[PDB]
Amino acid sequence: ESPSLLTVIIEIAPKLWTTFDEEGNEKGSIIKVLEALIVFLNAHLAFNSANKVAVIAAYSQGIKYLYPESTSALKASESENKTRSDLKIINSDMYRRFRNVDETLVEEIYKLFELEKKQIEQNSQRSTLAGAMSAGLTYVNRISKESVSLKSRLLVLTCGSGSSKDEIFQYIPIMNCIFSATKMKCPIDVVKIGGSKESTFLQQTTDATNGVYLHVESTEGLIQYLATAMFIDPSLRPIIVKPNHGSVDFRTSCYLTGRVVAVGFICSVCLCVLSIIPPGNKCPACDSQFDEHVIAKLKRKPVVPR
Amino acid sequence: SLKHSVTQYLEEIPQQVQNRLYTSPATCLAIYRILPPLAKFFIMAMVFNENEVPLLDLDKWVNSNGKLQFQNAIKSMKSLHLLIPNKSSGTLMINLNPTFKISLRNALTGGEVQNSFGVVVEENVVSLDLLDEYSANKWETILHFMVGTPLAKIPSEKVLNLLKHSKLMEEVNSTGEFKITNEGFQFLLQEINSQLWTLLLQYLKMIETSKMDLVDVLHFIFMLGALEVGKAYKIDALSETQRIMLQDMRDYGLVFQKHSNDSIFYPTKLALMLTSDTIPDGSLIVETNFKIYSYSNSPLQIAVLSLFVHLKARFVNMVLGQITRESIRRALTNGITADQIIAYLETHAHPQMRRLAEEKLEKKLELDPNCKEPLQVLPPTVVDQIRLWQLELDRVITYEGSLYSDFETSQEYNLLSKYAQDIGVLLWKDDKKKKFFISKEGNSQVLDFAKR
Amino acid sequence: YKILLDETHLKELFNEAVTPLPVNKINKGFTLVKMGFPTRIFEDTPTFCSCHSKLVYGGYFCPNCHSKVCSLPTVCPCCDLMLILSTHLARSYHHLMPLKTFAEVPTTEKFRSEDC
Amino acid sequence: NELFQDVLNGDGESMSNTCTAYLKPVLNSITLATHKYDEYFNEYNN
Amino acid sequence: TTLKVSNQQMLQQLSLVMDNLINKLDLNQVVPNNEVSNKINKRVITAIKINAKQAKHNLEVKSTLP
Ligand SMILES: [Zn+2]
Ligand SMILES: [Zn+2]
Ligand SMILES: [Zn+2]
Repeated sequence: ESPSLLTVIIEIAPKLWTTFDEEGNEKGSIIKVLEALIVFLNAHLAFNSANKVAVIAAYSQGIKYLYPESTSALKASESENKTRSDLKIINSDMYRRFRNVDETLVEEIYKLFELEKKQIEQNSQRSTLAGAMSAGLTYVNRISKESVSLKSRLLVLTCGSGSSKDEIFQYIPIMNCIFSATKMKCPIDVVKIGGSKESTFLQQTTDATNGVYLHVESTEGLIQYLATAMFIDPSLRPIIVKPNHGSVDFRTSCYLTGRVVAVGFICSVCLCVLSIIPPGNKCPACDSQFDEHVIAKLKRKPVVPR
Repeated sequence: SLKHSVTQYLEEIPQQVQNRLYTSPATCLAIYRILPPLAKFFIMAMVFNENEVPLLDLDKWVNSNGKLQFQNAIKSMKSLHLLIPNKSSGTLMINLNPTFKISLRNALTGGEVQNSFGVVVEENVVSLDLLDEYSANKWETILHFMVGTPLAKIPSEKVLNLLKHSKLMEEVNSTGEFKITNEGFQFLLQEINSQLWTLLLQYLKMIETSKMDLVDVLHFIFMLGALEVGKAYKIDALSETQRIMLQDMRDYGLVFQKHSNDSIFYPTKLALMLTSDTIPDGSLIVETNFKIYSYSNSPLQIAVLSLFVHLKARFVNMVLGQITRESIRRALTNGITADQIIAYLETHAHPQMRRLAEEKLEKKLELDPNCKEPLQVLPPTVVDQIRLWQLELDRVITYEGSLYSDFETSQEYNLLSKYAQDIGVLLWKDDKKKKFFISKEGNSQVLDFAKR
Repeated sequence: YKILLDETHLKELFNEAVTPLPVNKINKGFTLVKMGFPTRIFEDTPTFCSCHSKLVYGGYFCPNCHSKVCSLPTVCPCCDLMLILSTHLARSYHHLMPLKTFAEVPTTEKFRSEDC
Repeated sequence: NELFQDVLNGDGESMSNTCTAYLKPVLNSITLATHKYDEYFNEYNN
Repeated sequence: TTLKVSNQQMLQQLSLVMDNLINKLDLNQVVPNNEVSNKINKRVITAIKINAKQAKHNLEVKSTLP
C-alpha cells in the first residue's frame, strides 16, 4: 500500500568482527552477513515499487554512507558509479534496480575497507554507532519532508562478540535517537550478533520505539532471522506481533558505582542516578553542594519499638 | 480497479497455465507486487526456507486486529495457487509454489534469470527529447481517434478491431462515424496506468488465436514493467511471438523501435507507469451561469471536454465553454450518464472553488453545528440542472416485451403472473384488469412455459 | 511578561513556555531526591493496582515495597516513592546538554564537501 | 486469610484461585512490609 | 559492573574479506540447509507464542467474580 523507507545501520568494527571470527568456528562472517543484507535489500525493494533503501556503516574513525552513494559522482574519472569502474562483484544478469544498488553498495564497502585498512594503525576507543543512527534518523526526516506520504524504519546490524561491553558514552545519544524515532513513529529494529546475550540500551531502543530486538550468535542462516522478523513494514506493524522475547527492565546504571540501580537517589540539579549517597556531600557530575538536612533525612533510620 | 482487476484476471488463469507462468523470475516478481503486504510478507518469509510451514504458525503471526486482513490474504493466495495445502498429522500444512519460489529466489539471489530482464546494448538516447513525446504522440493518436475529433494521423487496423470487439467503441461504417459508449468516457475517468491495464486485459480477452500463446504475453508485459527507460534492449531474447507483439506495442507506443525489424527497442515511460503510479492541467472553473474556464493546454483534456460542454473559445490558458442543454444531450446520446460527468467536474475543479467550498462548509458548521454536509466543491445549481437534463432525457421509459391478457379463470392468470414474478420478468400485474406484462428478455421463457 | 502578536506567535509562546526556566544563582534547593525504578510486571491474570483499586493486566512493581501502579511517572501510593522509567529522566537529559548553534560557513572559504 | 477461606468453602475452590491471585500482590507487599518491620525489630534487639 | 587481539590478524582477516569480495559472492549461499531453518523457526515461533500469550490481554476489565 503505502511505501516505506528501509534505513539500515551497519556496525563495522575490525576488532568486533574479528573477535567474532575467533570465537566462532569460521572466518569471514562479515561476507555472510553482507550477502544476507544484500538479499534483504533486494527483498525490501521487491516488497514495493516505490520504497527506498539507505545503508550506513559506522567504522572506527567515523561513519560513511554506503547507499545512496555520495553526490561527488560527476560522470568523470572520480564518478565511481554505474559503468564507470564497474568492477564485477555481482552478476550482470541481475535485476537492474537490484543490480545498481547492490553493485554500488559493494563498491562502497570495498572503498570503506580500503580506507579503514589505510588507517589500521590507529585504534579508536570511541564507537560511532550512536551518531550513525542519529544521521539515519536525519536522512529519514530528509526523505519524509522531501517526499509527500512515506513510512520509514531502521535496521541495526550491531555486533558485540563478547569484547565490547555496554559503554557509558552510548547512553545519551541512543535515547536521543529513541525520542527522535518516537517523534516520526519510526520503528527501530536491532539484531545483535555475538556472545553477549544482553545489550540493555538497544533493548530499550527496540521496546520504546515499537521495534524488535533479536540477539543472535551464529553468522549462518541469518537471513531467516532477518526476512522472518525484521521485515515487518510500518504498513502492517499494529497487526503483526513481535518476536522480541527479551523483556527489558528500563532501568539504568548508577553513576559513581556503575551497577544496575534499585530504589535510590538522584541529584536534584544534575539528575544523574546515584545508588548511594556520594561522598563529600557534593555531586560527582555537576559538583552541586548538597544540604546536610535533606541527606540526613535520607540517612534517617526507619523506626520500630523496642 | 487496477490491483483487483489484474487479480481477477489472473484468477481466470488455469492452474497449470499459472504454474507455467511462474517459470520466469520477472513474472514472479510482478505478481509478488500484486499481493497484499501481509500476503507479500508471508510469501517472502516462505521463500527462503525449503521446509513447509503449518497454517497455524501464520495464523499466530497475525495480531487479532488484522485477522480479517489475514483471511483476505489467505483467500488471495489460495485463489492465486501459490500455496500447496498439505494434509499431514491432522494439520493443514502449507507449501509455497515451487517454481514460483525458485524463480523468485533467483530474482533475489541472482540465480538463473534466462535474460527475462532483457539485455542492454549500451546504445541509447535521453527519454525526454525522443522517447517521451513519441509515447505521448502515440497515446494521443488513439485517444483523439476514439474521442471523435478529426485527425491527420489514424492508428492501425489492429487497435480498430480491438475496439470493435471491445464493449466500448461501437462502430458503424454505413454512417461513417465512430460512436462512443458510456464505457469510453469511463475509460477516460481513470488515470492512464489503469487505462493501459484495462486496454491490455481487453487485448488478452481478444487474443485467442493459435498464432499466440498466453504465458509469453504475460512474460513480455511483466518484463516491460521490469525494463527501465533510457536504455535500449536487444530483441533476441524475445520469441518471434514476443517479437510480433513488440511490433504491436511499437504501434501502440508502449515501446519505441526506431524502425521496423530493428534489433534495438527503447522502452517508453508508459512501461514504468504501467506498474505503479509516480495547478494541474485540465483543472476547470465552473460558475453559476454554466461557464467553463479550463486551465488546460493538452489537446486530449479539452478534446474530451468538447463532448459535454459547448466550447465557445480557447486561449493559450483558457478554453471558453458553456454547459448548454445541447452539449449535455450530445453526452447523453452517447450513453454518458450525468453522475459520471459530475464526478469528472469534481475531480477537475480548480482549488479556488475548493477554498470557497471549505469556506462555505465552515459557514455551514458555524451556523448549524448539529449537522454535517459533504464538501460540495462545485455549486449545486449546475449539478441540479444536469440532473434535470438527465431526467428529461428519460421522462418516459419504454420497456418492451409481451403481455398476457384474456383469462377466463383467475387461477390461470395468477399462476402465470406469479411464475413471471418469480423469474423476475414481470413489470405489472392486477387481477381486476386481468393483464400482466413481461420484459422482452423474459418473453421466450414464459412462451416455452406456456407451450409445455 | 509576554504578549502575542498573531495566531502563530501564541503557539510560539506555548512551545517556548514548555522549556524549563533557568534558576537563579541564589536559589539553594540542592537536594537529593529518593526515587525507585519499578519493573513492568507481566501477568495474564488481572490484579488490583495500588492507585485505583481496579483490575489492570499490566503494572509496575515498586522496588521499595512491591506495589503495582497503572501509569508512569507516578508516585507510589504505598510508600510515597516517585516511580519512574529511564525514559522519563531521558527526556530531561537534553536540556542539561544544549547543543551549540551550528555556525554556517562563509561562502568565500573552501567548502569541506559537496554533500551534507 | 479470612476472605481466602470464605471463598474456599463458599465457591468451593473454583473461584478461590482467582480471589487469591487478584489479591496476591498487595498481600506480598504487606508481607514484605511486616518482614521489614520484624527485621528492624530484631536489628534493634541485636 | 555487576580478549585483546592485534593488528596483524586484523590485516589478514581484512585481506580475506577483500579478496572474498573480489572473486565471488553467491547470494544463494544465504539459504539454510533446511535443518538450522527448522530450529531457528522453532525459536521464532516460541517467541511469537510467548509474546502473543502475554499481549492477548493487556476502564477496568471484566472479572469472573460476582
Ligand atoms: Zn548534580
Ligand atoms: Zn490504578
Ligand atoms: Zn512503594
